[PDB]
Amino acid sequence: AERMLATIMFTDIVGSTQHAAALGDDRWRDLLDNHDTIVCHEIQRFGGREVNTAGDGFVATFTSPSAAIACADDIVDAVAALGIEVRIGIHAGEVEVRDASHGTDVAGVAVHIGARVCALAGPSEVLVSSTVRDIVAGSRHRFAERGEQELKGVPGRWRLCVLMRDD
Amino acid sequence: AERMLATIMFTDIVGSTQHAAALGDDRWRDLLDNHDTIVCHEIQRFGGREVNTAGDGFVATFTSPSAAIACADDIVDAVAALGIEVRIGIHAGEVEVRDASHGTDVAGVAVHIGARVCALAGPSEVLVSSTVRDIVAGSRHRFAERGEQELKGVPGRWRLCVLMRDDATRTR
Repeated sequence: AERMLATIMFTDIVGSTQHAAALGDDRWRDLLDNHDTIVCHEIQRFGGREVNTAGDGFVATFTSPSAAIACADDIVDAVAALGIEVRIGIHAGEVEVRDASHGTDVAGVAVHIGARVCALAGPSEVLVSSTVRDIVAGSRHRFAERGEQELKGVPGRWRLCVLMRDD
Repeated sequence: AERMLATIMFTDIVGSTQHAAALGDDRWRDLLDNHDTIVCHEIQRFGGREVNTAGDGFVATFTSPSAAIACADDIVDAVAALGIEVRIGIHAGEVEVRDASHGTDVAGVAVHIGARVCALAGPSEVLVSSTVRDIVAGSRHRFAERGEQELKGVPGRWRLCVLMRDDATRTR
C-alpha cells in the first residue's frame, strides 16, 4: 500500500470489437497474441512494468517519463505492422501501488485520468497530459497543445498534448 | 477463455475522493475495509462471484439476474449504515470469461456497458439497462424508464431503467 509518483501509459486497440467480429474468434485470438507479444516486448525494452488489468488493453508504469513516451512512440509503429491501430495516453501522478507476486496493481485518481486521456486519444496517436509534457521539459519530445477541458469524473481542468511523431 | 451470457453488477463509492481526503488515510482505509466486508458478504449471500479485482470498486457476476438486482438493492441499504453511499449499475451481455486460479476476469462490450451504466447512476441508485429489465420480465422487480443515453465509444442505441426501491426513486 505504497504512495508513489508514477508515469502510467494506457493503450487500447482501435475498433477491437469490429476486428473480432470480422475475423471471428480464431483469427482474432491470433492478432491479440501478436499484439500482446509485441507490446509486452516494447514495454520490457524501455524499462516499463505491466501493471494489472483484465480489460483487454495495456497499462504500464515507467520510472522514466521519457522512456514511456519513446516506448509509446515505438508501439504505435510496431503494431501498425499487424494492420491495426492503437491509441495511447500517458499521465503522471501519485498512485497507490501494491506489488504482489501475482502482478502489480495501481490505483488512484491518477489512474483514472490516465485511462481518460487514452480514450481521448485518436488512432495511432500518443496523447499526453500537460503534467507529462512539463515533466519532460527539456527532452527532445515535441507536442501540440489542445485546449483545456475537464475530464468528467476528475478534479481540476486538464490540458492535453499530442506527441509530434515522425512517420 | 469461454464465451458466455452473464449478468454483471458494478458498484462504486460516491464522493470517495472528498471522503478520503476528509478522513485521512488511516481512517479512510478503515472505512473501505468495512465497505468491502459488507459488499462482499452481500455478493456471497446472493450467489455472486467477484471478478476483475483491479480498481477499488466492485464487479460481480450472477447466474441469476433477479439475484443480482436483489443484491444491489441490499448493498445500497447496508452501506448507508457507514455514512457513505454507492451507485450501482447492472447489465447483462455476452462476455469472455477467463478462469485463472488468481481470480476470474471478464471482458467484452457488455463489461464496458455495465461500467458506463454505473457511472450514470446517482447516489444510492441502482441503474440497469433495458436488457436487464427484459430478462427479469414478470419478476417482483419494477423499473422506471430513465431515458435513452447513447453510451459512446461503443455501438448501440441503449435505454436505461432505474430500479424502484423501497425509497424515493428518480425518473419522476
